[PDB]
Amino acid sequence: LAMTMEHKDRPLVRVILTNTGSHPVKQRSVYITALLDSGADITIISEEDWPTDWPVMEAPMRKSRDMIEVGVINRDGSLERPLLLFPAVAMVRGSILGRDCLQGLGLRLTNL
Amino acid sequence: LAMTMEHKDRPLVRVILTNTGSHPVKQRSVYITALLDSGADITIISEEDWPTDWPVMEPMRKSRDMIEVGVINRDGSLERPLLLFPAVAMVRGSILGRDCLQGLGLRLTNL
Repeated sequence: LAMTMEHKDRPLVRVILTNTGSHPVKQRSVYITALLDSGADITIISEEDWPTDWPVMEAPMRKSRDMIEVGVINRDGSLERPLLLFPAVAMVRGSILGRDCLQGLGLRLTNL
Repeated sequence: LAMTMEHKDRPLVRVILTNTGSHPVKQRSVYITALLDSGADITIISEEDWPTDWPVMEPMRKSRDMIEVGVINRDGSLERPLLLFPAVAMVRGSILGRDCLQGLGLRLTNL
């Protein structure tokens, strides 16, 4: 993953979310768009992007009850190694990959 | 600038702000600390960091004077200054948005 910071365009990526829990659900995997956000401590899936039957627990933010597998997809369709998280769920303008995820991908902010 | 993304550390930098207007001010340049926020479209200075005689125009407000922004690295080296009209708001920490990020030529990368 390598994305140039641009004022006018948000650093958006496509992500594959996979519910890995035992609880039965309509769709095990979904595709979403999420912002690479260096200012967020943790990852948050918007209420709009979160599957209705995917259970949440009172962490305003709720937290995924189940462990989610997160697959970041590069602009050319190449895949980063997946991460296992328990994302937050909230009413935010869009899904956000926080520093828990940025760290897991081994990202750095640089001009070198 | 090179900063590893870590869950436990907020990517904070020291910044020098300089008011470039005509009118007198008590302090023309101040030191603050701010967060590098790729999720922020615009740079925002907390009201707590913003000098009181530095005018704003009409929740956020925009600086009336053009402000020079110089990021200072941990080791004290200076990055190239940028000219902007930052927003001022009731946040609890100043934020450097992508307006500054792009000016700095930054990239998010594992390569």
